Amino acid sequence: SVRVRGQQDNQVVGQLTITDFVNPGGLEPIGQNLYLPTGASGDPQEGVPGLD
Amino acid sequence: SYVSLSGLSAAQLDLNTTSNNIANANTYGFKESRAEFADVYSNSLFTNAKTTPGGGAQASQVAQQFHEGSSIYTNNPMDLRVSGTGFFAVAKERLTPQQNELTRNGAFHLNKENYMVTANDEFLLGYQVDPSSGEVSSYEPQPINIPAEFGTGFLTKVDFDENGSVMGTYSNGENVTLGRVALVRVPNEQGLDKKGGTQWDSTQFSGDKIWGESNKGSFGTINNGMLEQSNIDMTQELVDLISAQRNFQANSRSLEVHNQLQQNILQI
Amino acid sequence: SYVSLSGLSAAQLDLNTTSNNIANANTYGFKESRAEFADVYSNSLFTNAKTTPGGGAQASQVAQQFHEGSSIYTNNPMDLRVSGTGFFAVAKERLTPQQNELTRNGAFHLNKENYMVTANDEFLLGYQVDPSSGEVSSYEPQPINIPAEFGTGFLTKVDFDENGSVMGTYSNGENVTLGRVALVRVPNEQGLDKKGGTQWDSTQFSGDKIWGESNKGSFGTINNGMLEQSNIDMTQELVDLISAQRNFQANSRSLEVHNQLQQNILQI
Amino acid sequence: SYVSLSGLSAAQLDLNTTSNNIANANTYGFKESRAEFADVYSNSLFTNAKTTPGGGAQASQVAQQFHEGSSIYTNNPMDLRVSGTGFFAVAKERLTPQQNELTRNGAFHLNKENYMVTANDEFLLGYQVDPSSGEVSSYEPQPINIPAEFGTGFLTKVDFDENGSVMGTYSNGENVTLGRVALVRVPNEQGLDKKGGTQWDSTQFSGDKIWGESNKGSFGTINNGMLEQSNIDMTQELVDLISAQRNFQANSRSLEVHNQLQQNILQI
Amino acid sequence: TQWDSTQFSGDKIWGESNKGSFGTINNGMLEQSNIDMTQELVDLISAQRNFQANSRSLEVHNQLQQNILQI
Amino acid sequence: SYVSLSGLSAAQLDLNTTSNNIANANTYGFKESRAEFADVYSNSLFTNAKTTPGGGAQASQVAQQFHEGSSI
Repeated sequence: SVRVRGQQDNQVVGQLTITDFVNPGGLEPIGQNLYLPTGASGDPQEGVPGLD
Repeated sequence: SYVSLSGLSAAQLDLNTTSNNIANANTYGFKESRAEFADVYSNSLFTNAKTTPGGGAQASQVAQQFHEGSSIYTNNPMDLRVSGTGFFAVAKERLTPQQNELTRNGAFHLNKENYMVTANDEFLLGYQVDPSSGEVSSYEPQPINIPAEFGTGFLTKVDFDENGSVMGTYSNGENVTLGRVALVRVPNEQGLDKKGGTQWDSTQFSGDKIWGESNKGSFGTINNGMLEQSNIDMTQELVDLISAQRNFQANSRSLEVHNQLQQNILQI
Repeated sequence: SYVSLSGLSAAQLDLNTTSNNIANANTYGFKESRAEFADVYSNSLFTNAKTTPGGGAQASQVAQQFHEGSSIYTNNPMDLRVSGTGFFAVAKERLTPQQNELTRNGAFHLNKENYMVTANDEFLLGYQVDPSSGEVSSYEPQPINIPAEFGTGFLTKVDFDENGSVMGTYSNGENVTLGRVALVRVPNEQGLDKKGGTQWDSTQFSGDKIWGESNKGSFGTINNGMLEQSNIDMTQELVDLISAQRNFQANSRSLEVHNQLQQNILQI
Repeated sequence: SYVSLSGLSAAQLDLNTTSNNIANANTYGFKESRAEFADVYSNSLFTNAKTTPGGGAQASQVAQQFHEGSSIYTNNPMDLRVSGTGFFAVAKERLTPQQNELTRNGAFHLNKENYMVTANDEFLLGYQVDPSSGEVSSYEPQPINIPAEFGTGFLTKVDFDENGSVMGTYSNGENVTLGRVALVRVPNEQGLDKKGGTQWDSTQFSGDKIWGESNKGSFGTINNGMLEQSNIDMTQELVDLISAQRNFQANSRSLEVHNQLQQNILQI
Repeated sequence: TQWDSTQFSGDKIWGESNKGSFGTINNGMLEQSNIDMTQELVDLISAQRNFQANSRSLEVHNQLQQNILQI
Repeated sequence: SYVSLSGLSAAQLDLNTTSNNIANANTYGFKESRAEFADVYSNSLFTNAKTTPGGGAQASQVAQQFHEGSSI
């Protein structure tokens, strides 16, 4: 959310979604602090953070 | 040994970034820098993928953290500060105001021509407003001139309101608005490339300069009689100096072990 | 280690500027100084624009803050003070008054020639007015002379009005206007170069000298029986003295941490 | 070291919160702030849920305790104080009274147009009531104007009753009600975002502004000739200075032991 | 102790004494300062204990940087 | 340390204004002065104001209280 000058309430600009893996150790690191899902990692499951 | 040397380089870069911050603890308008690192992972078609030791620690980018610095009070009407988001426009040559740079410190004064210039004899840019009109008429930035005589009457006091307008009262008791300081903002401040003298220039990654007035739109307010010190914290930098020294020693110990392995084989 | 050494130089420069102000806490007409610093971010064609940390801190301008100093009362008609904007004109040689320097202290007296001189036996410059005329006849500055006998009549008392005119009453009760003290102003006081004994000279960055009368136009008034002390604040200088010490100690800590890094590798 | 660093960050914030409270010991209408901290702890699926330390201390929120401050008597009818709950409505621009901000200090006066404005030349908002009518007719807030000539009659004295109405008596002996100061309230004063100069604005967490008169409903009264000092206690803040320093030193001692323990293994 | 008109003070309003909003003029009387001696002396006390506290805050921050500077 | 120095400067300005009032206890026509101070709250796009303290205290304006003085 962001605040616009001269206006109350927070104008929502977007929604961040995080992904979970059953086995995070199976991810293939490709450098730059990034991972790619492999067979051992499992199917990525998405959702809103803080829930599910 | 190349994994350890990358670790030594990353820590040494962290020390230099912290040392640069500590060195500028008194420079006005300074914005601190933070060293960011990334991982290295190189694999081939013919390289085993299950066992993937890292390649070390790569330097990602030295940031330019742009949080607001604290204000020091000087009681000088020519010392200015931006309270909020926005930069001053400063041109090296008076004739061409397009070749301008962004700055955050406001140690200004008047030259022999009574132009509002910085410490580096560089001209501050502002909007041209008519003495009788209100808001900006022509939006093209021009150097701000405070005439000694307007009428006639001689310049006596100069003050800046929250709108950035420089107003001069003269001996004839005639208050005339001489213009308002132009405020510049970019969508990506961290994308600006750093010149000398705590000044920045617009880049491809920093978006386009947004010309605007103070206390308008997304711009902050302009305060005279104030200056912005460095936005660094001495406590944070000293502790960060400690952590990178511990990190440097650990990586050099790893380099020492790797050498003693090769010495051990060399004696078979 | 060069970034840390730049911080030590900047921190010690702030000490010298502050120590100079504290030493001059009693000199008349002293204007305090403020050390201003800038960043050093130099680059080349073959250097990464992403992973270079800064070059340290660079000294910009050791300014000379020209806010009005507080006034002391001595009840001495030969002691003068400029209340407002303006400097006194003082020439080392009586014959040549063009070779003159600007001063702010009015500790004046009469030499054996009855010329109003400074403490350094340097002559005060003023405008020549006819005894019967009004304003300045010839604007060329000439040394101020108070004759012992005018008529005859012997000098009894000397007083200065707000217009700067020196009036000397004699035994025969003849009030004669013997001249008026010249006041000098420059568009850029910050550009004045500093000579010895709280005296300045005009430069190219300070503009040209503006000769005018006191309490005329932008010039301030002249008060006799008063002197200006230093425009420093002891509480502010003592606080800045503390802040400069931690800015030095932290930089030396940063310098210390980098010699321990080199020592660590030197023992592999 | 990160749990130790969390303690240093938490304690230093407590130092800054107390330092800001002490700095505003004389500012009118100031509301003190308190630092609130929380625990850090996260456990992974692959981490032992029993034998694992915590994560340090994380700052929860810096509160804005809104208890009533003490009152100082100035015997100035233009100085106003709200005794109880309520805020003055202050608009930056006269033309638009919708862009308004809340305040607690009541240092008001008249500008050249005889509008009741604050020290920042910002217009106080009040209700428009007819001279012969009683309660507020139109609830929309407008800047309060005190005409110099009403009839005609010239402005002689201005006083405020317990209802906040501004009453002006004139030379012709005509007592006219010029309006009443508008009072603003929010259900959650804690959610107000803090602007500069002891002024607040409505946010999403503070609800919507509730407009009303003084001494009506839940609103407090308006007293002229009084102001509100800071709501801080010198004894409490000075004691908190000691406790936050003792808390900081213990965390730095905790940080020193860990550095010492990584040096111990480094020399095996 | 003299004032001059400014932009924030409006324009000078010329009028006679005891006319309109203007006050009367009394001869044989002079106006002293509008200060209260007891009020200023008490304000002197309050300002000194508000400068001591702020100096105490300045000391504790300094002491805390010295604490880190010896690790 | 700048927040503490803001308090020192604010407290020192009040002392100077009070000293000016006391010095002019006998000057004719003098009108007393009162020092007014305000708060400091500077926040940018990148700072998380949820837990960030103030900037100290700042001067609003040294006033010129114009109440009628006693007559001699």
